[PDB]
Amino acid sequence: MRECISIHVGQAGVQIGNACWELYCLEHGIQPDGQMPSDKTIGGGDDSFNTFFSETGAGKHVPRAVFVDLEPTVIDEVRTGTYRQLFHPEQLITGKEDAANNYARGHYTIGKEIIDLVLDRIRKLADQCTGLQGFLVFHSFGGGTGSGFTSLLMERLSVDYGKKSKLEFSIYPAPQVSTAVVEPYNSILTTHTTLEHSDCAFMVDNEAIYDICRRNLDIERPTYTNLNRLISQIVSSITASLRFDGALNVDLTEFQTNLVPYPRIHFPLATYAPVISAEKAYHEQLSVAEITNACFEPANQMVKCDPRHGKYMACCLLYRGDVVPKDVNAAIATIKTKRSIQFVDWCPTGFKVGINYQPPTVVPGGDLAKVQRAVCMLSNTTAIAEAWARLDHKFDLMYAKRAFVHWYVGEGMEEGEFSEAREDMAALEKDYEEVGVDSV
Amino acid sequence: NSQVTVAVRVRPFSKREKTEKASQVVFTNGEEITVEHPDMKQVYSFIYDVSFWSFDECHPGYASQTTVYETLAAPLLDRAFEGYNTCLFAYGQTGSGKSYTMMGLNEEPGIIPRFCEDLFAQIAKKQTSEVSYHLEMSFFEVYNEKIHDLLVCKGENGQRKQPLRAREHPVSGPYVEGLSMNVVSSYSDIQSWLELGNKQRATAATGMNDKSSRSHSVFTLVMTQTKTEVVEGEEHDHRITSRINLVDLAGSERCSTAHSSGQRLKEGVSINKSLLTLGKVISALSEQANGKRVFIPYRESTLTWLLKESLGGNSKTAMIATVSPAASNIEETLSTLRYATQARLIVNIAKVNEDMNAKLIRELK
Amino acid sequence: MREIVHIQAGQCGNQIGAKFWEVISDEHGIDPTGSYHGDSDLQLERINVYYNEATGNKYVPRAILVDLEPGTMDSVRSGPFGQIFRPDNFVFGQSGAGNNWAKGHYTEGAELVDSVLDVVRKESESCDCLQGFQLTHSLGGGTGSGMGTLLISKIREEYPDRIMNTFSVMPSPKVSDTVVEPYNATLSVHQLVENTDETYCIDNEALYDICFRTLKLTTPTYGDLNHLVSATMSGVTTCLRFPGQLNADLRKLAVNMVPFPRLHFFMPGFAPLTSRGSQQYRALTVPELTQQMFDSKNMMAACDPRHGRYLTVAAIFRGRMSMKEVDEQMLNVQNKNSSYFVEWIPNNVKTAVCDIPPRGLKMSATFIGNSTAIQELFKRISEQFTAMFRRKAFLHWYTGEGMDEMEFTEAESNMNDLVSEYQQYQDAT
Ligand SMILES: CC(=O)O[C@H]1C(=O)[C@@]2(C)[C@H]([C@H](OC(=O)c3ccccc3)[C@]3(O)C[C@H](OC(=O)[C@H](O)[C@@H](NC(=O)c4ccccc4)c4ccccc4)C(C)=C1C3(C)C)[C@]1(OC(C)=O)CO[C@@H]1C[C@@H]2O
Ligand SMILES: Nc1nc2c(ncn2[C@@H]2O[C@H](COP(=O)(O)OP(=O)(O)OP(=O)(O)O)[C@@H](O)[C@H]2O)c(=O)[nH]1
Ligand SMILES: Nc1ncnc2c1ncn2[C@@H]1O[C@H](COP(=O)(O)OP(=O)(O)NP(=O)(O)O)[C@@H](O)[C@H]1O
Ligand SMILES: Nc1nc2c(ncn2[C@@H]2O[C@H](COP(=O)(O)OP(=O)(O)O)[C@@H](O)[C@H]2O)c(=O)[nH]1
Ligand SMILES: [Mg+2]
Repeated sequence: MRECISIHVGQAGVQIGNACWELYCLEHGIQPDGQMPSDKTIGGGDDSFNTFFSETGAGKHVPRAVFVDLEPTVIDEVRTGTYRQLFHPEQLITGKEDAANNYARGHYTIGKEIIDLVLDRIRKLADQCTGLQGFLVFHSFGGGTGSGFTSLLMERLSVDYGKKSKLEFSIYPAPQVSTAVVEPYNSILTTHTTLEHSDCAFMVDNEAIYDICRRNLDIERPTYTNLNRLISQIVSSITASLRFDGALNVDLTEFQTNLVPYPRIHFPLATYAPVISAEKAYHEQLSVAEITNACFEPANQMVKCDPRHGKYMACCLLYRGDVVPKDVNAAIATIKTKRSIQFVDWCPTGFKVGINYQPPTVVPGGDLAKVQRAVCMLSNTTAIAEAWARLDHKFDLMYAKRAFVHWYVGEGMEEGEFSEAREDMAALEKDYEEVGVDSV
Repeated sequence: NSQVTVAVRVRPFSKREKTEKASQVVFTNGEEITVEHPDMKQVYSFIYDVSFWSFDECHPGYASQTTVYETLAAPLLDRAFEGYNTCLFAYGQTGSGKSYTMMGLNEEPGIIPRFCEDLFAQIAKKQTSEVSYHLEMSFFEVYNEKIHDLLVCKGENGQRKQPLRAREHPVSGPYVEGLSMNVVSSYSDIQSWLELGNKQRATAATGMNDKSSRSHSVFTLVMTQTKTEVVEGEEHDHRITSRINLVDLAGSERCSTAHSSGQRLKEGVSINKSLLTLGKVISALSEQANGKRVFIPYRESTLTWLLKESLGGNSKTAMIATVSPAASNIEETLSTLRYATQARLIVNIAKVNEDMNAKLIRELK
Repeated sequence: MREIVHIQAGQCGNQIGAKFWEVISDEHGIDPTGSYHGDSDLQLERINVYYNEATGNKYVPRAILVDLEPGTMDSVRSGPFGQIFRPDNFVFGQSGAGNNWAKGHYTEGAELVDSVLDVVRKESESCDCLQGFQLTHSLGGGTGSGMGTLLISKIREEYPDRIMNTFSVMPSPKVSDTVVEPYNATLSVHQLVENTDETYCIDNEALYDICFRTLKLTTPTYGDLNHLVSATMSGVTTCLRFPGQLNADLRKLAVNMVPFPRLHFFMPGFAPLTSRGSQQYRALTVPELTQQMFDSKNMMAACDPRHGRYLTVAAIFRGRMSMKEVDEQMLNVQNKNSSYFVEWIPNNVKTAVCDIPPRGLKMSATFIGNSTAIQELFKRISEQFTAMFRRKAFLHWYTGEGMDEMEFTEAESNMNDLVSEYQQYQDAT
């Protein structure tokens, strides 16, 4: 059976893990105590689909996930919370301090003494798999553990495993909003190191979801328990092809090909069109044509980046529910007739389609509505350079005076590792420039 | 009024590298220096105020030891005898040739011996019945932001690294409390003291070498000129002093590739920090010389605080960064180059010089 | 796994500490018998930070009181919460400092600190993982400044990786309490600058105005003023004890607040404070906290940020809150008041939001600021200093105890250098 490993790192990933497994457990029919009475009443089945949940003899289904951190104060909401009887007690959480918004502290200093234990429990879950498809890493630029440890771990996995797809779901640092004065340093050092190892790193910006939650869902005072259910839907729309039956099923290796032309431009953006409240769930048709055009609407992009300042190199669409292909080809034709959507000349196709039959569910206590169709658009745009440059300029301003550097050197880091990283960040911005230029 | 003279020296291959046919990655175009990766992906360009291309004995402008001395160090003696303080910093990773340049062999001397002997010669020439000169010397080290002396005998103990303190005399600026100072009359005495001290300088067999320096060494010469002038009486006591400082810095070294725990890690951290503060002070000094209003953070590190009176003011600073041309040392090379740079790194990409023979484009034109 | 050693030096620390343990015990539900009478289970999950355990499920604080005048230490034992402290940690001597920095640093402190450090090593090695230290003392006197900074220098060499968070009552501009505050303070700053990571400057004049202008108190005593400092000391170390959405330890503040090593002096604050009557008129929302926090009158430092620029600030929130409402508001403060912020730091603010509010409140907030307005303290002391040292006004009570004219000048220059180190960023750029 086809399987995927879900690695969760730092506070930003763990709190998304709780939101993803709240959703996976609901769709298949699992209670928080690991049980699935459906097979007790039916007489067995693969409904507890083995891609994400492994099975024991007592009927308990354990998730294929690992929940790393350096703070105890985050995991201990899990070991004491609703889902304590689901996860293996091996959660790999360090009885020491955090990284204190420091790459050098998460990469080397207090990233070692832990990494070997993390890399074994990953090995144990992989030896239990009869054909592994890839990894799914959840972290956030801005911290030490989501920057450092994720750059330490992805290096070791490129050695031992090598050929398996290693995907990232990352919280891009926003331009105006931010919870740390040293997000840029921890972000530009990360891309220097992951860019050679990861294969496709989907990016989201917390600021865009804050706006998406205001315009559409009408939530003026959101929390992180509202952003992350909406992120949990992106991951499910990706991993649905491995779990449920469908007409066109897009595995992991197919995202890695259609969306990544050259090895260094694997930074696409995600979104989800039918963000509709219960009240506005009526008064809407919610057709493929209405849902599909909205994925290109800049307001509904989950990264603050106007696509109209750039060009699309590749775009993958993942439909769900009562979706008929003829309605999709009509849509993709309607998008190529427009002129605010300018593609590259070297990708006249541009598009990919995936269709499933299992509609999305509704996590109770939430805000999203019961819609019968859904879309997840994964786009590779040249616009995202404007975000790279905005971060680099923040880096060059406060690095010239060597502000906040001694906290990095004090954990083991050379001054030239900034500059080297800076050069790496100044290249990539030329590659996104060159590839977007029209050929002769 | 001041200005930092930055010089970069690219050594030649060694016999071992010539045997292994280690490739070349550092090139020259007159004054500019470049690094072209073996992967043919990026071309980094550096400019420095002075370059010393000791790669091939045949090329015009091959930097001899005398050329290096007469270009970088000797004007410091002119300013010293003029009555102004001087500092020469030496930086370079092990295997670059940081000692060959400074101290040198028995046959091909370096900056230290040429400097000291020329000093003695100029003194012997200027010595008369009216003017006299007096030379004192000291030799201390810095280790984990603590001071130690290099010219005492280790007592009968498991260790006698007796630390000392720094203090700010309101007039003479900062100084080191309890440091021994000795008088000198010849390079024999200077060489004897230095050869004693460099056995006590902290060194350990890291991964990169059997003997890599883990302390910042400071070698100070205080030169006092006693002259006389008519005061309607006994001409007496017109006194001038000048301080020469020769600093040997330690190498940076990252601790993420060079796995290293414990005392080695603490040493590397302190080295990295001191070098960072040194770079900040140097850039602040450059901006001050170019005329901006600048605050120089002398106090964020012991070396800067002790050398305050010999970098700022009407004082003359020089830095010599040593690099290797081989490809295996390329990370260290790029790091040292970036560190020695003061204005900006230049970057391009080019693979278009190979014009298939004899500049094909000419006949195309 | 993140434990703190509390140290209390002098008459200003030992009376704050007495209130500090009278505010944490009431949070974690501990009574003065050391026993637990709480309601939730969160109060005990991270009790290992400040308190240790004992036989009968009793909890003994990790406090180390130090002094040279027993009169203060004996006042604590007789107080309401005195009977929980470990009696072997009541370290004292005799022959008080006499408001002389020398006596508390050079003569009587040296003959006492070795007994103090034994208690520290005895507590530090009983901890699984040590975050840092927490000293509550006062400049202007002898014990807190002398014996405090002597103890800092020793712990920093012996425990160099760990944090030394300091809460310090600075001298006031108008109304002194000791005639030789400039001497006893300038020497203390010479030690704190080198040997600290984060120092919280408190000034009693600012606390009297907060008590009179906002709290509308007519007869405020020192126990009330300290009820404002005990609040900030807790808000800082909240996200170690209680869980939240975005957590922040002490180190996570220092990295985001100390851009250069020497500029670790902070202006604290606390929200929301109000009168016993005016609480029926003020809705507690996230915006109302943020305005009160950035208000010059609500800062405990006796300076005014509006004569300078914020280099970097911090807002440790406590309660159920919308993260958008926090991030929007901290953004709005910068884009409106950009002149009071630094251009070469793109965002001068961070955030931390905990989910367990205080004993009787829906939401609270702590504010920590690093501003160029803090130079007016050191420039003011540097003026009082040189006017006195130039004619040697009170100097013979120090030289007779093992000092010289040289150490006084070192204290002036490091302080006057730090002042200029702040002004460079205060100006146009
Ligand atoms: C029942 C009730 O709502 O009365 C309030 C009250 O009227 C006000 C005035 C309280 C009251 O504040 C004061 O009276 C006061 C006087 C001098 C100095 C400081 C405070 C109160 O004491 C404050 C006290 O709040 C707390 O108890 C916090 O938990 C506070 N408690 C203690 O520290 C404490 C001190 C001694 C003994 C036991 C507990 C706290 C603050 C920070 C961290 C932990 C705890 C409460 C609810 C009130 C009173 C009692 C009137 C407020 O207190 C604070 C910290 O702001 C002022 O605004 C809050 C809430 C109210 O406005
Ligand atoms: N989308 C989302 N982002 C979060 C959440 N919690 C924290 N973050 C993000 O995390 C970033 C700050 O860095 P952290 O993720 O806390 O750093 P870390 O990976 O946890 O490493 P440490 O901070 O040392 O524990 C900010 O950009 C936050 O937006 C969350 O629940 N959802
Ligand atoms: N300019 C030069 N021209 C020719 N040969 C040189 C030059 N500089 C250095 N060398 C050679 O390279 C060696 C480097 O110096 P040596 O002290 O032997 O090793 P080292 O690694 O440079 N010591 P260190 O730099 O302190 O780590 C010299 O001994 C010479 O043999
Ligand atoms: N805030 C506050 N300050 C105090 C208290 N007691 C003393 N002080 C301050 O302490 C200073 C005097 O220092 P002192 O404590 O006598 O020094 P010590 O004798 O060495 O401990 C004055 O500035 C007082 O304002 C108190 O209970 N609260
Ligand atoms: Mg954390």
